[PDB]
Amino acid sequence: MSYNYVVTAQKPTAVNGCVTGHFTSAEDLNLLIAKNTRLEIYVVTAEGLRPVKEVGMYGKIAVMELFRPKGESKDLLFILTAKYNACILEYKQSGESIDIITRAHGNVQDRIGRPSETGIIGIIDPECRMIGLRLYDGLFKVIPLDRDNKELKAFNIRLEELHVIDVKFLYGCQAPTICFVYQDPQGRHVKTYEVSLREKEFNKGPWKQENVEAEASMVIAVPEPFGGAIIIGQESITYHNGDKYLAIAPPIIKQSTIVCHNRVDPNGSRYLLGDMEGRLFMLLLEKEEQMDGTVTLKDLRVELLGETSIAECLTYLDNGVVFVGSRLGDSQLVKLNVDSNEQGSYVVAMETFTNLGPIVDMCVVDLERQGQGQLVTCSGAFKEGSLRIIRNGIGIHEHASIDLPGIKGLWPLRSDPNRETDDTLVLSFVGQTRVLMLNGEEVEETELMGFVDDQQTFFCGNVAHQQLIQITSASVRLVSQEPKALVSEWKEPQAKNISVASCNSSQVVVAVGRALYYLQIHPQELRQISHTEMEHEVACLDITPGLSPLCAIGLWTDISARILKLPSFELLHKEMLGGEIIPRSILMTTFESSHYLLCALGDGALFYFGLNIETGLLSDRKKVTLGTQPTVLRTFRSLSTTNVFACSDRPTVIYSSNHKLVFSNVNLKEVNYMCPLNSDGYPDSLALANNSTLTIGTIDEIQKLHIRTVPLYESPRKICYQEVSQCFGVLSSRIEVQDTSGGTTALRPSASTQALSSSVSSSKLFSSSTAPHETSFGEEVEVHNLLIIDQHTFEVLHAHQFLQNEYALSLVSCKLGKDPNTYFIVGTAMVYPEEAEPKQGRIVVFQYSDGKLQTVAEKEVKGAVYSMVEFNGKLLASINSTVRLYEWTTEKELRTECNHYNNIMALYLKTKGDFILVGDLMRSVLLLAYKPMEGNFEEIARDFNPNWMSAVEILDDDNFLGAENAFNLFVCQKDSAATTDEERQHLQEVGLFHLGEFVNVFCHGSLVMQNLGETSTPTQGSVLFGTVNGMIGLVTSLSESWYNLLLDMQNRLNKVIKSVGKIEHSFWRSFHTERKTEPATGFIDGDLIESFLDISRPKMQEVVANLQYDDGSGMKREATADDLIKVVEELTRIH
Amino acid sequence: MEEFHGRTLHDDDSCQVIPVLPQVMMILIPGQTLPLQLFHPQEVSMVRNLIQKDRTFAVLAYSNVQEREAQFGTTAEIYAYREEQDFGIEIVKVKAIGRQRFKVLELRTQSDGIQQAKVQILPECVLPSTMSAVQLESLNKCQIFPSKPVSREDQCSYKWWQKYQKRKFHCANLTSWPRWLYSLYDAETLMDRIKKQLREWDENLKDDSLPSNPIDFSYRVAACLPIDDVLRIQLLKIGSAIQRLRCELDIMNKCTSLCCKQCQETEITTKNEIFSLSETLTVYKACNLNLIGRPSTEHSWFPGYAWTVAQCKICASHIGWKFTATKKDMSPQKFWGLTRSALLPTIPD
Ligand SMILES: [Zn+2]
Repeated sequence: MSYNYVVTAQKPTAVNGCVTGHFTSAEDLNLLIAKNTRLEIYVVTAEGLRPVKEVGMYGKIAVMELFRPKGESKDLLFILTAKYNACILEYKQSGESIDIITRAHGNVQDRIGRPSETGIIGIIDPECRMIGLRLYDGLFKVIPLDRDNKELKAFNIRLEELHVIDVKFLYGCQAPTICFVYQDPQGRHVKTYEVSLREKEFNKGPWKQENVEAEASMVIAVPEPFGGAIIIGQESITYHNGDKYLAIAPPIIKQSTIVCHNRVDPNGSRYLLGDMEGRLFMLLLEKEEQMDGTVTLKDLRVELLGETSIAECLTYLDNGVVFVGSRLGDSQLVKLNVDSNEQGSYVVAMETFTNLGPIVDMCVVDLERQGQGQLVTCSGAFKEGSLRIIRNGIGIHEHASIDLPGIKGLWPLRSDPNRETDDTLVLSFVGQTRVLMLNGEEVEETELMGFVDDQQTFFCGNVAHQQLIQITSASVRLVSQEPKALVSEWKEPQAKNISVASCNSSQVVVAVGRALYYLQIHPQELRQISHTEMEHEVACLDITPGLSPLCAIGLWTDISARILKLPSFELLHKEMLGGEIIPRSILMTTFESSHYLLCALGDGALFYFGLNIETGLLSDRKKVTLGTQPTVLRTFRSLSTTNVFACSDRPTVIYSSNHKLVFSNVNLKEVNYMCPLNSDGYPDSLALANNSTLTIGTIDEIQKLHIRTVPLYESPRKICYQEVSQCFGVLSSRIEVQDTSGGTTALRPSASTQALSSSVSSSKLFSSSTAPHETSFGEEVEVHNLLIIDQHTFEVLHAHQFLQNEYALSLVSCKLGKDPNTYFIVGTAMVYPEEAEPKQGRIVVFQYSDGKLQTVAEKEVKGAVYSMVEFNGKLLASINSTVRLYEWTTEKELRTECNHYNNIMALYLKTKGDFILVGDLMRSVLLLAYKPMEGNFEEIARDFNPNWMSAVEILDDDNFLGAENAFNLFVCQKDSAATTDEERQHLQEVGLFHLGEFVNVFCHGSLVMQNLGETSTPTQGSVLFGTVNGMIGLVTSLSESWYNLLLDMQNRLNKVIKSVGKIEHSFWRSFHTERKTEPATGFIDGDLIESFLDISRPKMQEVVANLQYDDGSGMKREATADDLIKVVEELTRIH
Repeated sequence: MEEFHGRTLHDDDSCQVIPVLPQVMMILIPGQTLPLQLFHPQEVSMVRNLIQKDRTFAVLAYSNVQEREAQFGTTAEIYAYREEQDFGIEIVKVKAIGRQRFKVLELRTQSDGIQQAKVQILPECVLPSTMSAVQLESLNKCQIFPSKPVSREDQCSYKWWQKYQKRKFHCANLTSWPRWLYSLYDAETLMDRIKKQLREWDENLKDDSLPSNPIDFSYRVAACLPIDDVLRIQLLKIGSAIQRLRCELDIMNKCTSLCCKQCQETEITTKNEIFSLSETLTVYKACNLNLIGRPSTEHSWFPGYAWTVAQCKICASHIGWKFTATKKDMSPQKFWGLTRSALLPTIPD
C-alpha cells in the first residue's frame, strides 16, 4: 500500500575487514575485502592490485578467514553473515565461468541469548580441525570441520567467564587449545582451555592462568617455533609461553590504543600494529636464543614506521606492501621501504581508493548543467574529514564555440608538413562542403585545390603514401600531400552516386548501388583490385585496417550484418540484427577491452558483437537502447586507450571495464555527429557538433561516477548551499590539546586555521556560568567553526570560530520575511560536561557579503536548538522538547510567534507546505499542522514505538519514510480518509525493509538530467540518502500495477538466480529486529530487479511465463520475454 | 503463611482473562509489594480459588476513583499467604509481588461479585546499546571496562565518567549527532543521574539500596519517589526502560520546592535558592521556619558562622539550623543549613 522502490546508486566503500591467502589459485597471492556486503577479490602484483571478480552477497560480512583443510590445494573461505548465515565458499573457474560455489552452508543462530556486547568473533584452528565462534556471552560455539558436515551442525560449549574480550587459538599443540582474556571483578586474566570434540567440553589448558594489565585488549597468537601468545594493552606488550614470561613497556604506544594487528613473517619474527589515531608501529621478535635448538625469545623491541590513514584492518602483501584499510578514511597501499628514512617516517603512499563513507550530511546543488543536480556529501571524520562532489557521467571542457547551419558531418584535415597537428577542419552540410582552415581560431572557409565546393561530402581524410583524399557523393577526389593539388580521380564505372564510403590510410571502398567497389591507393594514384555485387543494398560499411583482414557491410533490405575479406568477395559470417530497421553504422575497435565489433540499428539500439584478429565472428546478442535515434559511432584518440563515442539523442562513451560493458552517458543534451580534434592550440580535443552549433574540447574521464575530493583535515557536521552568494556553508570540529599555560594547541594544520579571513566569535551574550572541574593538562577539547566555501574553486574563504564550550548543531541558509538578502542561520548549543541536558543556546544569523561574515541578529534561548527549517519566511527552531516559530521583524531581530510543547525531544524536523513532522531517537514520530488563521500549532497524528530511529524524510503529504534500528527502513502513512477522529489520528505502518546500511541523512532530488523530456513517469519521486559505510541509495514511489508486477517478477527471480552462500532473499530482506522479525512488505529490491538483465536469455524465458507487462486491454500474459526488459530499462534510468 | 515457590510469566501480547479484586484501587507498579487483607467471604473464596489455580490477581488502577474505570493495570502474584480465622471472620493476609503490566481491553462484572476483565499483557521491550548499530569492528574489544571503580574518596567521580562517555560513545563521530546527546539515552548514565540525585534527598548507600538491572532500578525508583497518582499512571504507560528513566528525570527536575517531611503543607525553601557557599543542604533564604534557642557558636562546623537551632513553624520539630555570621563584615550574613532527611520534595504547585 506504499509502493516504493529502493535502489543503490553507489556501492558501499567502507572496508570492514581484509585478508590474504591462496584463494583463486594454488600459486597466486589473493587479497579479499568485505566492502561490506560486497566481497572484492584481487590478485597481488608487483605493480599493484588487479581486480578479479565482484560479488554481492545477501548479508553483512562479519567474519572472513581462509583455511586449508587436508587434501585441498587452494584455500577455502569461511564467511559469517551478521544475520548468522555461515558458509564455506570455494573459488571455481572453468575458462570463463568464474563461480563462487558453496561447499557448505547453514544458520548458526540460537533461539535464546543476548548477543555479546563485544560482538561476533570467529577463529579457526591452525590445523583446520574446527571453527570457533563467540556469538552470545558465556556460550562458545564450535563448528567441527569434516567432509560430511554440509549443514554446519554446531554444538555449544559452556563458558564460565561471561565477559570475554578476545579469544584466539594457539599454535604447536596436540589438541586444539584456545587462549583468551576475560574480565572479572578481580581484574583481567588470561586463561587457556583444551577443547575435546569427543567430550564436547573444555579441559585443562596447557599453562595455568595469569594476570595482565587492567586494560589489556587483544590476544595475538605467535606460531611455531616460538609458540605461546602475546597480549598487548594500552601500556605494555606481554608474551606468555607458560614458564616463559616477557614484558615490555615502551613509551611510544602510550599515546593511543592498539586496535588492529597483523603478521608479516611466516614464522612470526615480526608484526604490524596500528593504533586508533592512525600511526603504524611494528613489533619485532628477537629469536637470538637458540639454547637447545628450539628458538626462544630474548627481547621484545618495538619500533614506529610513521603515520598513515586511520587503520581499521591491516594486511601484508609481498615485497613490503601493506594495504591499510579504513572504515572512515581512504584505503591505502603503503610501501615499507624501511631502509630509506626520508624524514623519520618509514611509509610511502602508493595508491588511494576512494571511500565516500562516513556520510554525515549532504545537499543537492545545480552546479554546471543547470538541469541536473550534484551531491555534496560531508565525507570522512577525524583527520580525513573532507567534502565530496558526485555527478553522473563524463564531461567535456569546451575550448571554442562556432555556429553552423545544422552541420551534418565533420572530419579533421591536415594541409601542412606532418607533425601530428591538424590545422584545418573539414565540415559537411546537407549538400555543401565548407573546408575551414584555422591554424588558431579562424572561422573563414577556404576550399582546397582538390576539395570540391558543394558535393555533399561523405568522407574527408588524410591518406598515406603522401596523399590527402576527399571522397564526395560524385566521386572520390585525391589531393597530393606535399604538392597540395588534385593528382588523381577515380569516378564510378557507371557514373552513379556513392551512398556509403569508408576512408582508410591506404585503402578506400565506396558503395555504388547494390555493388561494392574497392580501390587501393598508390603513390599519387589509385588502383581498384576488387569488385563484387551484394544481394541487397548496403546500408553502411566500415573497413578499419595497411591491409584489413576483413570488412563489414550492413544489408539495408535485409537488416542483417555480415563481414567479408576486404581485398576480395570472400564472405566470413552473417547475422540478423533483429530486422527492425537497417543498421545506421557499424564499427570495430578495442574500446570494449577486446577487438569487438559494434553495429547500431536505426531504432537506436546497439547490438554488441565480438570479432577476432584474423577471422572470427560471433553474436553476443545484447540489445541496449543507447538512444532513441540513429547513432553514429566514432573512436577518439584522447581517451583511456581508444574508447568509442556513440553519438545519439543521449550521447554515451561505450565503456567496458575488462569484460562487462556499460554505456556511461555523457552530460550533453544531444549530439548528432562528433570527431576527434587534434589541434596545436587545443590538443586532445573532441569536435562535437549538435543540431544547433559545434564545439571542441577534451574529455574528463571514462568512469561512471566522478568523485572530487576537497580535504579539510577536520570532521564536518552539516552543510548547506546558498544560491545568491554562490557559496556553501559547512561546520567543522577540530580537536586541540589543553595547553599547560591555559589555552589550546592545534594538533595539525587543518583547513580551519588556513582560511583567508578567519574571525572569532565575540558576542558574549551568554557568559559567566560555572566550570569548577578545570580542564586538566592533556585533555581534549572540541572547537567548532563555520567555513564558507566557494562552489567552483572549493577554498575556505571564511572560518568563523564559535565561543568556548559551545556546540553547533543546526545550520540553515534561507531568506526570512520580506528581507531580500539570504542569511546563514546557525543554531548552536552550550554545553559543559558536568551538566547532562544543556540549558543555554543561541540562534545566530550571519550574512556573507563582500567576503566578510558579519553577524546580523542574535537570540538566546533557554535550551538547545536541535534542528531548524523555513516556513514561507518564518524560522522554526526546536528547543529541547518544545517547538518555536519565529518571525523576522523589519528591524532584523527574531521574534517568537507561537509555541507548542511536546513531551518528546523535538530532534528531527522535516516539513513541506504546512504539515510539520517531528521525531526523536526513540522513533516517537509525531505530526503537526500550522493553521494561519489561528496562528497556532495543532496535532494531527502520532506514532510511538520504542526503537533506535536514525533519520526521517517526507515522501509526500501521506507517506513518512525513515530509517530505524537494526539497519531497517519503514514508511508511515496517515489514513486521512478515516471515518472517526481516532482512526485518522494514528500513523499506520505499511512499508518495511532490511537495507543493511545505517542511514544518516535524507535529501530530495536526483543525480539525473531531469531538465526536460518527461515522457510520463513510472516512478513518482526521488529521495537520495547516504549511509555510514558510503552507499547512496534512492527511494522512489511507484504505481499499484507496477508494484504488483515487480513483486511478481521478484518472487519469480528468487527461484532462478543462485545466491552466493544460498541465503534466501526473503530472509536477507526480512525486517530484522533483536526482539522480533517479520517479512518485508511494500518495498521492491532495486538491486535484484535490475539484475534481471544480467541473467542469460533462457533464464529470462522461464522467469516470464506469466502473466503481465501489458496494458489492461488483454494484458498479454505471454509478455514475449522482452516486454519486461523494457520495464527494467525504464527503472534503471532513474539513477 | 502458606509459601509459594512458583513463578508466573505469561506470554507477551497474549490475551488473559482474570477477575480483579474490588478492594485494590491504587496504582501498583511492578516489583512493589502490595499486601492486602480481605474479610469478605466472597473475596476470600475468590482468593483461595486463584491461589489454587494460578495465584494470580489483577489490580486495575482506575483513572477516576468515582468512575471506577481503568484503562491500565498491573498483574500481581501472591508470594506468601496466611489464612487465619480471627474473631470468627475469614481473614487472609497475603504479601504479593507485581509480575507484569496489563492493559484492560474490556471490563465486565461477574455475577458472584468480582469483576471479570480480559487484559493483554503488555511486553517489556529492552533496547540494545544505542551505539551497537554503528559500532566499529576494530573497537568492540575496547567496550569491556576496567572494572567499575567506586568510592566516597573519589567523590565527584568526574574523570572516570568522562572517560566512560568519551570512549564508550567513540563511534558517535560517524553519526550526525554528538556523544553528549547519546549520553541522555544511555541506561548507565541515567541510572547514575537518579542515584546521585536521590542521595541529595537521603543517605542510603546507592551500592546496594537500589538494583542494577535497568528495568528493576526504574521500577524501584518510580515507586520510591514522591509523586501523585496521575503521573504514576503516566509512568505506567511508558513501556521502555530508557523512556521511563527519561520521564523520571523530567518529573524529578520539577520538584523545585522542598517541604517539612512529616508536615506536607509547610514549604521550607526553593531549589533555585540553594546557595552552595561551602552533610546538610545550604539555602540562602528560608520561609515558614522559626529560630530556636540562641546563637551558641561553640564547636561551630563553619568558622565565623554562629549556629542557632531552627524548626518548622507548623510542627516545631527541628528542620535545621541558622548559621548566623559571627562578624559584622562576614558574608553570607545568614545561611540556613536545613537537614537533608527533613524534606519531601514536591512539585511547584
Ligand atoms: Zn512541618
